[PDB]
Order: sequence, then structure tokens, then C-alpha cells
Amino acid sequence: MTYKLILNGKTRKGVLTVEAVDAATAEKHFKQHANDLGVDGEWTYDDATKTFTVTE
Ligand SMILES: [Cl-]
Ligand SMILES: [Cl-]
Ligand SMILES: [Zn+2]
Ligand SMILES: [Zn+2]
Repeated sequence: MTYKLILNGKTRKGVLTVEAVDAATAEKHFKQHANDLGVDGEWTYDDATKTFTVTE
């Protein structure tokens, strides 16, 4: 499935997507991105849109 990431960092914002066999695979992918970009925050998921948000 294709999953989305909304970046709501204090300094750094965007929307990334990733196709992954399951949500856990996509989400580990997306956490790696927030980590490497220097965005650390609270995470929440919206099942109906397959969209994670990270809010710093
Ligand atoms: Cl797919
Ligand atoms: Cl990506
Ligand atoms: Zn897929
Ligand atoms: Zn990626």
C-alpha cells in the first residue's frame, strides 16, 4: 500500500510517501526519515487516509 507522512516540524515541513507491504514497514521507513532530518515529535496515524503525522 502507499502510506503518507506529514512533517509538522517546528522548522522543517513536508509530505513524503512510501509504498510498503505493511504499515509497520512503511512506518519504520518514515521514522528513519524524521530521525535523519532532525525532526523529533509526537506521532499519530489516520487509518482512513493511511497517513502518519509527526508533530514537533
Ligand atoms: Cl501497493
Ligand atoms: Cl519516502
Ligand atoms: Zn503496496
Ligand atoms: Zn523514503
